[PDB]
Amino acid sequence: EEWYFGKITRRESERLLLNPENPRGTFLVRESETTKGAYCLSVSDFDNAKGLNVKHYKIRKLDSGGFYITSRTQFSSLQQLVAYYSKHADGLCHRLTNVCPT
Ligand SMILES: CN(CCCC1CCCCC1)C(=O)[C@H](CCC(=O)O)NC(=O)N(CC(=O)O)Cc1ccc(OP(=O)(O)O)cc1
Repeated sequence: EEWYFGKITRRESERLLLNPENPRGTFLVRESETTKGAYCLSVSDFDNAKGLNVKHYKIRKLDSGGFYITSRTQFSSLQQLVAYYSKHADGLCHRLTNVCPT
């Protein structure tokens, strides 16, 4: 749905995400530019060394089966992946909050 930005670049996704109006955990999903066949979760975060920043998480997919950031926490679809990380961070920088406007 709405959060799937497709073939958007890393840099453009960082420019969209970095808007100060975006709360922590504003996100998108896109393709990986560098890993082909893979996806990325791009997430806004904040620390006080750097302020506003973005984290990117590689999404992989085992061949005949699950989508994953870490290999024991798998999901059958990208939908399930994102719906999970919106309930809990589970190791992520932040829980997923806002879909990115863009
Ligand atoms: C899968 N994990 C490892 C950690 C996963 C956690 C999840 C919670 C539970 C415990 C394990 C990653 O993905 C990490 C996540 C953030 C981080 O740990 O810092 N990110 C990463 O390794 N990056 C590469 C780098 O630093 O070289 C950043 C990056 C840059 C461009 C990009 O985009 P693209 O794919 O289009 O090139 C995609 C990624």
